[PDB]
Amino acid sequence: QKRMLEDGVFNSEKLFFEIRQQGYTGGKTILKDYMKPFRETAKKKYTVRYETLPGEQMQVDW
DNA sequence: CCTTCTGGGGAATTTTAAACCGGCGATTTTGGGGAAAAAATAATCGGCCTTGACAGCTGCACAGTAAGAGAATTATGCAGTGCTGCCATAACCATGAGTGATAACACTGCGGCCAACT
Ligand SMILES: [Mg+2]
Repeated sequence: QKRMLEDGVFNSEKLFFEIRQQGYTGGKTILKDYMKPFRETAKKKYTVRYETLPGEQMQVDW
């Protein structure tokens, strides 16, 4: 967590290689699963559609 | 002309079939304890499938509001000086109490002297 939140490392291979020296012996799946929430949420592509009521909304832009 | 046979009906009795209720023998069910197996849940493992990024980099422009940095100005608090009055302290004498001092013995610290090694 310190690595992710202060060094900005999100490479599962790098973190796995680091902690393996510390003593970890398991696989990378648990690491990826634990680290997934910290990763940034990629923007969606689905786009909701809305139909405003008559004489109820207007939009402005430059 | 008469006698005997037979048939119907009411009353008494007997037997067998049916239904209920109780008693007796058997299985079931509930509870607790111990063992074994199944399944559920969580964690860990390997690997496949798919796609994002890496391609010079990001600083600036405008919009509005607010903050702040520097300089000038103003307000105020401290300080300085003079004169007068009041309170504190200090100076002396007396008496009591505490501590520094003095005597004596014992233990320890420091300086002078002797010897051993390089
Ligand atoms: Mg716009």
